[PDB]
Amino acid sequence: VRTKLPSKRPFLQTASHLAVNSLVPSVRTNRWADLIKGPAVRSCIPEIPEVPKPSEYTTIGTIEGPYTLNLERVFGVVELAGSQYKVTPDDVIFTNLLHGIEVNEVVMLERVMLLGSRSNTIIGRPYIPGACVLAAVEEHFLDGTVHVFKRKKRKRYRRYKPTRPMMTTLRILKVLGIDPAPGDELGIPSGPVIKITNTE
Amino acid sequence: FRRRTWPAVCGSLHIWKKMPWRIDQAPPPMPDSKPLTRLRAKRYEGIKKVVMPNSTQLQFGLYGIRSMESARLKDNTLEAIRRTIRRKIKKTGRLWIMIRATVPMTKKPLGIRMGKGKGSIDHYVTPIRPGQILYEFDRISRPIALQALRAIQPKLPCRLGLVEWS
Amino acid sequence: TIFNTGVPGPRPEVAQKLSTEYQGHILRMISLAESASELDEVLWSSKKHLRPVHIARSCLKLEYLRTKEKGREVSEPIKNLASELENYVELYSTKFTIGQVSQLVRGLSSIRRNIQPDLLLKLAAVVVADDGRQVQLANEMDCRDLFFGFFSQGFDNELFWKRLSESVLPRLPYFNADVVSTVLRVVSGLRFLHNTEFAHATMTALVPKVGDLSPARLADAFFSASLLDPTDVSGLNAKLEERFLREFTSFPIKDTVTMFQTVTVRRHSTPELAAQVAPLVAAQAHQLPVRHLRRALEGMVTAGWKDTAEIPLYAILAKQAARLVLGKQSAATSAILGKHVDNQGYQRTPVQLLRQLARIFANTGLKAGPGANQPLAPYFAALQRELEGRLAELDEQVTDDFAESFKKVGIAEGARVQI
Amino acid sequence: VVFKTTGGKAWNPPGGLKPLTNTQKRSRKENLQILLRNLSVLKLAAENQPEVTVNLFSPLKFMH
RNA sequence: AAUAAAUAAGUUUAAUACCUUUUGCAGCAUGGACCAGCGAUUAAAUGCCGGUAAUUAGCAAAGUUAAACUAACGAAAAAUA
RNA sequence: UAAGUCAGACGCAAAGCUACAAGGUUUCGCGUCAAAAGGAAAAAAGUCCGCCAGCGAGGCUAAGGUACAUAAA
RNA sequence: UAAUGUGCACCAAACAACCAGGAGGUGGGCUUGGAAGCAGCCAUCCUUUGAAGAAAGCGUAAUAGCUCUGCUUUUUGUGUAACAUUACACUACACGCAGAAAAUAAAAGCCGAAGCUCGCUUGUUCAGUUAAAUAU
RNA sequence: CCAAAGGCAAAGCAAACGGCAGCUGUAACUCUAACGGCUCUAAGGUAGCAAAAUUCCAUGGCAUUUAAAUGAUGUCCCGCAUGAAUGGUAUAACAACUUCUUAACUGUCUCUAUUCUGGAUUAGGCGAACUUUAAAUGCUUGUGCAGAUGCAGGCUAGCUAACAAGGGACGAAGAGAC
RNA sequence: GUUUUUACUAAUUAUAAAAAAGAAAAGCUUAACUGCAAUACAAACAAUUAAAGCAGGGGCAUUGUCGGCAAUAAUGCAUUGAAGAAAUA
RNA sequence: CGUUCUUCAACCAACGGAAUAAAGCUACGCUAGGGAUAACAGGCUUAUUCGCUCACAGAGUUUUAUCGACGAGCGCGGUUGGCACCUCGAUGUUGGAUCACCGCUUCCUGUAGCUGCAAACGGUUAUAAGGGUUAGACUGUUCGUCUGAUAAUGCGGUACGUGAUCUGAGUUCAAAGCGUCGUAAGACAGUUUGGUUUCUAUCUUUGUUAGCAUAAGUAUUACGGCGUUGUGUACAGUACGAAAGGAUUGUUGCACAAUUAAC
RNA sequence: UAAUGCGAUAAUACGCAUGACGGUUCAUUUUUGCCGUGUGUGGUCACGGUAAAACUUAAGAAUCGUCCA
Ligand SMILES: [K+]
Ligand SMILES: [K+]
Ligand SMILES: [K+]
Ligand SMILES: [K+]
Ligand SMILES: [K+]
Ligand SMILES: [K+]
Ligand SMILES: [K+]
Ligand SMILES: [Mg+2]
Ligand SMILES: [Mg+2]
Ligand SMILES: [Mg+2]
Ligand SMILES: [Mg+2]
Ligand SMILES: [Mg+2]
Ligand SMILES: [Mg+2]
Ligand SMILES: [Mg+2]
Ligand SMILES: [Mg+2]
Ligand SMILES: [Mg+2]
Ligand SMILES: [Mg+2]
Ligand SMILES: [Mg+2]
Ligand SMILES: [Mg+2]
Ligand SMILES: [Mg+2]
Ligand SMILES: [Mg+2]
Ligand SMILES: [Mg+2]
Ligand SMILES: [Mg+2]
Ligand SMILES: [Mg+2]
Ligand SMILES: [Mg+2]
Ligand SMILES: [Mg+2]
Ligand SMILES: [Mg+2]
Ligand SMILES: [Mg+2]
Ligand SMILES: [Mg+2]
Ligand SMILES: [Mg+2]
Ligand SMILES: [Mg+2]
Ligand SMILES: [Mg+2]
Ligand SMILES: [Mg+2]
Ligand SMILES: [Mg+2]
Ligand SMILES: [Mg+2]
Ligand SMILES: [Mg+2]
Ligand SMILES: [Mg+2]
Ligand SMILES: [Mg+2]
Ligand SMILES: [Mg+2]
Repeated sequence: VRTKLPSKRPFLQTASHLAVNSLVPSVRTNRWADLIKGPAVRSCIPEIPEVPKPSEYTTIGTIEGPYTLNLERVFGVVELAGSQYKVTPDDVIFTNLLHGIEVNEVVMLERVMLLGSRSNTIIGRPYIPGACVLAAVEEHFLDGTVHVFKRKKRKRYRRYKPTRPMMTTLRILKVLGIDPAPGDELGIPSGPVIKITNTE
Repeated sequence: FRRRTWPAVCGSLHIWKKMPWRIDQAPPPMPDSKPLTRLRAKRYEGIKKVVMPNSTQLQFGLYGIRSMESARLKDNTLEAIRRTIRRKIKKTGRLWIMIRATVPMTKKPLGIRMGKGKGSIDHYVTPIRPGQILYEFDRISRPIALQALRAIQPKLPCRLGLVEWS
Repeated sequence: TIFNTGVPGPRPEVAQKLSTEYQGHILRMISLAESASELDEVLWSSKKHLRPVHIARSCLKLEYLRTKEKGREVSEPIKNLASELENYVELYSTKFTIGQVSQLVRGLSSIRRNIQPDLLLKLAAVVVADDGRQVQLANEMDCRDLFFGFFSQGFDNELFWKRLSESVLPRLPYFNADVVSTVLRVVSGLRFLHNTEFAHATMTALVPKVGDLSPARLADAFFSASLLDPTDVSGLNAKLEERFLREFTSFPIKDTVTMFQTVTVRRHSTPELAAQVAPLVAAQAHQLPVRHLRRALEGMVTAGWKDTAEIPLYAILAKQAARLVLGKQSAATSAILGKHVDNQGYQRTPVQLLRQLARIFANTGLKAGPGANQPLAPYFAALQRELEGRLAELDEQVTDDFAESFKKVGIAEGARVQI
Repeated sequence: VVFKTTGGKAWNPPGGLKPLTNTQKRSRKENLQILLRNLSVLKLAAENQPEVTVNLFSPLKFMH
């Protein structure tokens, strides 16, 4: 046992049992545990149902030409690309890369959590049904280079890996769901002309 | 849990099984008058921390003194305690001594580096186990026993208590 | 050195799902599944990594599994699994390829499941989108499944068939004979394609190469050609008949029966042909389903063959029909085994088929009631027992039709058959 | 843990290992409750074991 | 260790060079004032083990060199005649 | 892999040697460092929690905390 | 040493304190130039009985005397080298100090990592078995 | 003193190379041993000198020298381990040799002060060298490859240099000699 | 080495070996062999340790045992040299 | 002449044994390397050393006034040791000169108790670190012995403080002598005489001064530096005491010394 | 296991003779302590072991003594 050579005892025992089984047949021929083994199942408990959520973003049309925007007196909170944003018309936000949309398209955001004005507030638990936010896709860009560097002193170890993140830019156009307080109504045209191209 | 293999459970060669002295619970025997040995020992032989059995009592006297902690006492300490007890109690007192220093200890002189073998004997010691009875008295009164206990307590490194037969 | 004593015990049994490393083994696992329950578990464990290729292949596997249960109703687990695969198809409705759609339709059609009308339109749009650009990439096997798969589903969109036919027309001369035969089957089944240029092109493409047709496809081609082209404008029906005469002995029993009936419809039957058919049909009468038994009776009756002492074919057919209706084969096997409690699945024949068989036997000219042991006695005796348990399905018109057949054969006393 | 109080390496502040605070005591109480609770559950499972063991599906076992 | 991440631009927070050598170095352990140029597992013969091909190789030109191969127990009976 | 390595260190727990000393020395069981960034204890190779493919102004926790420095009763 | 708790022991008077006696055989016998209670031994008995040891101690050459174990009223929780817990001390950061503050939370809760998780990015890991037309 | 182990030579040679003991008893009181006994060797150190340029106990004991002497001179002496041509003991003269003392003299000192000449220091001209990983380079205690300008706590708030001093930068010079 | 007898059950450098076993006493003997060997213990390698069984010639018994000694120490590779025998040239 | 089988022997005991065999000196030394490894200093440890508490035995003999022990515990980092953690591409040795900062375990100058304290001279405990802590003979010394004075001539830490400020007597290179050891080269860890001590200050620390930056003068308060010393004598031969001897007290008086400030 | 066991001529034909009292030697795991492993701020944790060591009350068996209550 003092020796560090690996032991061959398991190999010697296996060769003996194999030789006996090869030449001498067994007496028993059944095993009850195998006979009554039931079918394989996925689990022993009912599955847990999932909680529905409103749609994140969907296209509704395109923008035809240059437009202008004016300031309004309402705001809201919307969930998008894993993070929440407080938005009001004519704001610009930066998110992760969104797939399936193009520049000069109008999208609809439905995961609205809070709506507010100067006279009332509406709180979602956790979402408000019947509210939405409209925005225009303005950019799909690569952000500034981020330089990633690692080194270990005195270990001859060095790594350099520059990278460029992908992001998307949006401009908020309209917030729907809550009326402005009395005297705060915008009584003039505000947004662009939208060509509707999404009928379900 | 016991650390042995399957062949050992069946064909062990350790037929005559003795419990090691360090953990044996048997009470120590009465001291004898044999001469001190001149054979060096190992340090474990002078230390034993396992408690005494739960049936220990006085064997000869009516009063005694016991140790509440383990300790290692030298021959010099025992002689000083013996004189103190003899003077404190009386000339006409019956005393039983249940301990004796028998385990040699070695030491090396100043200015010697590590190595070149073990040293030579310097003195003798004895291990003390918790709850052990050290001295017994007879032909005295209880107040005299308490005086003996207080006299020796400052001279020992372990806590002491009084035992009475009933 | 030693921290545990004893022999290592059995490993714990852990429920696990498929990991991303084994996403390439999903197609293999589908093939290795040997039952509906196993396939259901394979799909469930791989739910997070399912793709349109996997959904289409699973539906095709339903046909392979159901084949092992021939002669019985579709099992409940197969129906339940099909109800789930349909939902997946709806999610991936617009991401399938032309080759994958063909597999999906064939599998669901084989199980005799009706796809929703909206799904068929979406699936149809995929095939014919972009002016049939992808049709030029579908191979022969894909084309064969597309034609038969959609036809079996009852799809009746004129625009879809018009565009599909136009794209396939230039490729007909290079398709195999078996593929062309399937196209003819669809053309004959669709009324609005009866007299189109595509229909004529198909016939002209099949004539040059007929020696490669298999027995099953050969019979269908003759049936379709006769219906579409009663007059031999193209030398197809004449060539098909010549092949039937030359290799009549080599074809299987089912195809010979079907082809013989077609000849009688064509009015080219002869007493010599009828005499030759009888010995072969009598020997292998037990290898003909109820549908082919009806064809055999009509063909022989039209040919004019009369019952002979050496080969009483009509008597044998009547007994065989009774066995199929009663399903005595399962009971007979159980008698030898000794366990009569064995479950016996069956596919009950429709009442319409029962009436058609009864009329044919009546027109045969043989009696069943008067004589104690008549050739047609066993069939009518079985019919009475079956109808006793199907009185709810019996209607006034059905009762009258059977009564006419009963009167013709010679049983009109309102009493059960002797046997 | 470190109990040694000698040497130049200051594992503990001067004075040795410090006594536990009230929060540390509460932390150790909850760690032991979890351990005791696990043992109580295993006792319930043993007293309510079925006659036939359930068979659970595994893709890797299926392949081989 | 003279920078980094931020900011209402006022400021706030994080943060003891590199190499060599060591059980362990901000090291009060070793080397470098800075810039440009020069400066260190290369070639031959032979052997072993993988990969890629030819399907023996070299001369000569119906004949010669090199390599490789060359006896182990002649053991099957599948005829619905 | 016919490669590199044959200078090891400490914590908790034992035994021999030393003086039941040493950040001492010799064996042995587990862990960490060596070759391991991040968080807590003041700075913190070896203790406690825990193993860094990359980016983000999202969320829940571990050890440890919850009048100021300093996030939270 | 101190603080707290447990065990045990004692408003028929516990504990602290004021008010009176501590007698006679006796100054027991012995030793002694002196011993009575105290230079030193034997002895430690008797009586009065409101108490008292042949006086606990200070001293007197012996005396005398005080007060002490024990005595009546009077006002009046205590004791305990028994045990357990907590926190301190037994003498040199010999250049210069661990912040401010501090007589009340192991609480419903919450803070807290490059751990887990959410959004985005990079690399890595061919098969086709069905025929379900009622035509004369 | 030529034995043993060598060298040389005419079988001999020591001013060739070399060596030259120990134990024990004894004289009036004491002490000592003039005087005996024994063992061994080739031979057993004779005269002379001796706290040494040679002495471990040690700053040996006594006398002179000073107010005070690990000093100097003399002297006592089996001297750890002196000794007679690797010479022993003395010796007038001589010595930029080592040691102690006397006379005189003095800033060597109590205790320093003033001053002259030159340099430093101020101005013009001319014009090097050691050194340098990068610097915008405080104190104190704690920490740590175990003695910190650079890490943690407690402190520190006009700016750049000149003349002067030399605690620290484990200060510079020479790949530690031990 | 091996057979027989019984008023015996020890000793070793050290040691709870051993009763169908040993020691002593009596008799006969040379297996303290020739040529091989399955399978294991151990072990970096070299070597080191135990051993059923087959053939030949023997010993004591009369069908069992003997390839030295109760067991655990008494040792030394290759090279070079030497001796007995045998086969070549 | 060569090969095989059966066998043995020698040196391998540094016992895996082979370059056939086979001793020393170096202070005249040289090269390549290590803080992987010693000598000086730092660090860890505290056996030893030193201090305190308990212990109150024993001497004193009423007193734990004073002296003082067996034994046990704790503390200090200054004595003798142990370990090998930092430095060998260099961290200058002992003692002294010069100039210093700190602790208190107090030698003198203070404060308060006890005493086997009449006075004087003392003993011991608690508290107190402002000032002071001498000149010489011997010795390279630290130390130690001695002499004349002094209020008294304390101990320890600071790289056993201090050589980019000085010294070089000892120790520790090359020369030489003596004694002892070695056949010899040589060695002493014994002794004696002789024997080279470099540096122009860049950063930080410190003493002075000028320029520049918010006009000048007077400036309470605050902050920082410095540290208010010692001896003799008179008030008195008085208190005390048989005699002898001989004081206490003071924002005291007077003379002198050191230190500091100037002139 | 009375075809037993023991014996003083010790051989076994003969001697004692299987009961009853007394003294010796050999169950709720008796249930406490203690030990081992894992985890651990050094124990308000878990499981197992003691046919290795201390510790309870029985009942039976093997000798031995005995004119027997
Ligand atoms: K430069
Ligand atoms: K000479
Ligand atoms: K001279
Ligand atoms: K300097
Ligand atoms: K060797
Ligand atoms: K060095
Ligand atoms: K003082
Ligand atoms: Mg340290
Ligand atoms: Mg927690
Ligand atoms: Mg090192
Ligand atoms: Mg350099
Ligand atoms: Mg090595
Ligand atoms: Mg090693
Ligand atoms: Mg170590
Ligand atoms: Mg390394
Ligand atoms: Mg939270
Ligand atoms: Mg806060
Ligand atoms: Mg992660
Ligand atoms: Mg001489
Ligand atoms: Mg001379
Ligand atoms: Mg000048
Ligand atoms: Mg420091
Ligand atoms: Mg600092
Ligand atoms: Mg060097
Ligand atoms: Mg081997
Ligand atoms: Mg034999
Ligand atoms: Mg043998
Ligand atoms: Mg060797
Ligand atoms: Mg050198
Ligand atoms: Mg080192
Ligand atoms: Mg080491
Ligand atoms: Mg003091
Ligand atoms: Mg000093
Ligand atoms: Mg010094
Ligand atoms: Mg200096
Ligand atoms: Mg010399
Ligand atoms: Mg000489
Ligand atoms: Mg000589
Ligand atoms: Mg000279």
